[PDB]
Amino acid sequence: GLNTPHIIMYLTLQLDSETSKEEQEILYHYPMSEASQKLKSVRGIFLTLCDMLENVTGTQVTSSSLLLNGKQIHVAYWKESDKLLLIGLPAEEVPLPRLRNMIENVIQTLKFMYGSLDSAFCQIENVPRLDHFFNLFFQRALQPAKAQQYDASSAVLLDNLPGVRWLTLPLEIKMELDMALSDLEAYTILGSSLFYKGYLICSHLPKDDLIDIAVYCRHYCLLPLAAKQRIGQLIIWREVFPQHGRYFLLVVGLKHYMLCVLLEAVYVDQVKTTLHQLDGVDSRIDERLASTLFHYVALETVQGIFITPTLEEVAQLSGSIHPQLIKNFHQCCLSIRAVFQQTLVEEKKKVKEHGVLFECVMAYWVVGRLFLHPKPQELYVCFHDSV
Amino acid sequence: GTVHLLCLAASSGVPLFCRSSRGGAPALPFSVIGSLNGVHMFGQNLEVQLSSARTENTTVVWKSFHDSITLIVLSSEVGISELRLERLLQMVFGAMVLLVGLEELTNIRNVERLKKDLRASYCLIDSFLGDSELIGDLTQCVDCVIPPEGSLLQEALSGFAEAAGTTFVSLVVSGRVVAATEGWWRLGTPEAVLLPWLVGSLPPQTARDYPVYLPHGSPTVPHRLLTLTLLPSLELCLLCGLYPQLLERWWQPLLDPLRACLPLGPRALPSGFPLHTDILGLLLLHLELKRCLFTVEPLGDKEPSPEQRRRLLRNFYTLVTSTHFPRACYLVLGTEEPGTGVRLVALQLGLRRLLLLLSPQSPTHGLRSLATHTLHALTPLL
Repeated sequence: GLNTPHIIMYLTLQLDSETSKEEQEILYHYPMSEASQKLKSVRGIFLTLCDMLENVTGTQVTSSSLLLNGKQIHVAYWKESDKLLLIGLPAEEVPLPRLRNMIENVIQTLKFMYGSLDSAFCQIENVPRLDHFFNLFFQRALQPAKAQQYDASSAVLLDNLPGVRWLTLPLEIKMELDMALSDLEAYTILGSSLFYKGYLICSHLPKDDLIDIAVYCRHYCLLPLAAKQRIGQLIIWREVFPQHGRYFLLVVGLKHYMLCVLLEAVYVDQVKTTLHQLDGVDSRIDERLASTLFHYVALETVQGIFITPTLEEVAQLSGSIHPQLIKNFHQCCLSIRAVFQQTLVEEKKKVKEHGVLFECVMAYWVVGRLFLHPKPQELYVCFHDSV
Repeated sequence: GTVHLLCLAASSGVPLFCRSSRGGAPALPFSVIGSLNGVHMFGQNLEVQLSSARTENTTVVWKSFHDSITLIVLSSEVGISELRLERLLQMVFGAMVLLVGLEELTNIRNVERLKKDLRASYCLIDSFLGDSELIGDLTQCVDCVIPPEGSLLQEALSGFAEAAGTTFVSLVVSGRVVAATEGWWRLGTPEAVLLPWLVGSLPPQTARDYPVYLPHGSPTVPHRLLTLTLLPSLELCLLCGLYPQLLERWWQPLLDPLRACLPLGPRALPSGFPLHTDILGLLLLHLELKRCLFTVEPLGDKEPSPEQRRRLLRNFYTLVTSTHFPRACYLVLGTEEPGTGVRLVALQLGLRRLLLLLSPQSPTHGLRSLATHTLHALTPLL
């Protein structure tokens, strides 16, 4: 990752100043290192290509593929208003559909943070914050590291999905959680979403807002997984703009709970009291988490959640080549998502039972199924050829 | 479905031609082509290639060949893939080499004469751009048709080759080769696809003598190619480094088998071949033998348009080249309403990759077993 080139850049499109210095063009540029000086120099072709293809083609540039020094580099564009935002990473680690999903998430998160991304980048005070966020994001994209690898192995697709890791809730615990959340609601609370061990254990938030908050947490290290060390006292109280006056994101992480609230224009004390009485629910959920479809990535896009076997399950399901089986699943799911993504573009403008088979000795037969007429959903399955 | 191809003088920075196939084969500002030339050159100086700059509606691919020629494509095709464009540029450069050669293409730059030499290439280029009936332009494999179980055809081809004193003699139909000399088979893959394609693209004449420069055989030695039209849509290719009568010496007693394989051009399958009723498309690929058997019409009931079936198979191949390169695939597609669409299957086994289009009612459970049975049936054929 350190050696591979990677750039985030914010040149000013349609610049009309004869001072062609890099500062005049570039408004923000996080790396500013050896791995990015090349792209900083070659920004001219990016600008010229973007404007020319905007001219000839009714649509703007979404992706340019440059074979730089013998290695492939995908750069994703974004033209909004006299401004252009470019993200370039090597292909051999992040494929192009993953890069497009990643730029979509990045733009969404920036708009979430500082509203108009133009004001996000023009300001100088927030530059250290943007640099830290982009450092973490680039590290996530290029360095999967830093049972500890299953989450990293699957994050190729889990970050791609427009959903959130959801846990099959027992009904009694479900109503207990709903009662607790209602008590918490009883500024202005616009909903909430409680997570356990990184699993979305309850969600009263609207789907778009919940997705925005979850991806904001994912871009950081807030959301844990694999039952990490109990979150001590991390409380975040920030301003946000979830495409809807002044809005605040609150989030308290105590023990394994990762509770979040959205507020509209002292609440930490009441939410702490609310989660304090939730001292028995974790016990009731521990053994539930503990307790031939070898792997399913069943999704619910309308709800914004998806269900996959827990890490304890895959540890129980660990077999001869299962550690390789899961990663093979998760890299093929990217291609399945790519074709389904083309189909989704076709659907939102106004294919369905894709599958492959592997033998790198058991017939994995990973298959992606799409549902559109009912509540739209995706189902990625494994099964031996016998079944 | 609009494609705008461009060839440019790389070092000179002057347009060479702008063959386009927008809305079909019948079909640009100087400033815009200068702009793409400028961005390509800026990439070249900065030692960074420009493989693709795909937009939402279009997709482009540059190719700097021998640092002397520059190739651009503007493909607004729905579901266009990078591999299809890369193959198209590679093979169109192969065509340009065939029509002119290494010289006058690299090194020496003809400012205005090269226009005159390239004037002849336009027919082959726009045949390439249009939705032809062959796949050699995509799969890089020569399009073949199984002969009607006759070795006498190969024996007579060898006899004709001996009589004409040439090791490159091949009987080609509708652009698909049905018989060839061993030298023709061993001949390099880009020109192997090109030569039958050029013959098919050429208008039918009694006999044609044309100069060709083999991209791998002889880019500098101007080989001569003779097309002998025994009957329309079938030709004899005689490729040598001048007035043979041997066509009636050898092919006259071979008239009956030749008439038997005459309709096999579009058929690309032996008459009465046992195949599963669900099969609506065969695209057998033998990469070891560098051949492809492409049957598009085993049934004209569902998806009656053969053009639609060919486009579907080509898109499936462009999607499976990324996956494949025991392993199999299936990409059931179409409208979300049940009983519509198609089922596309892929199998790879011993360099014998095969694509199967199936009926919309074809069951999805036994798709792999169906593919294995089809591959076993077609194994002796190719």
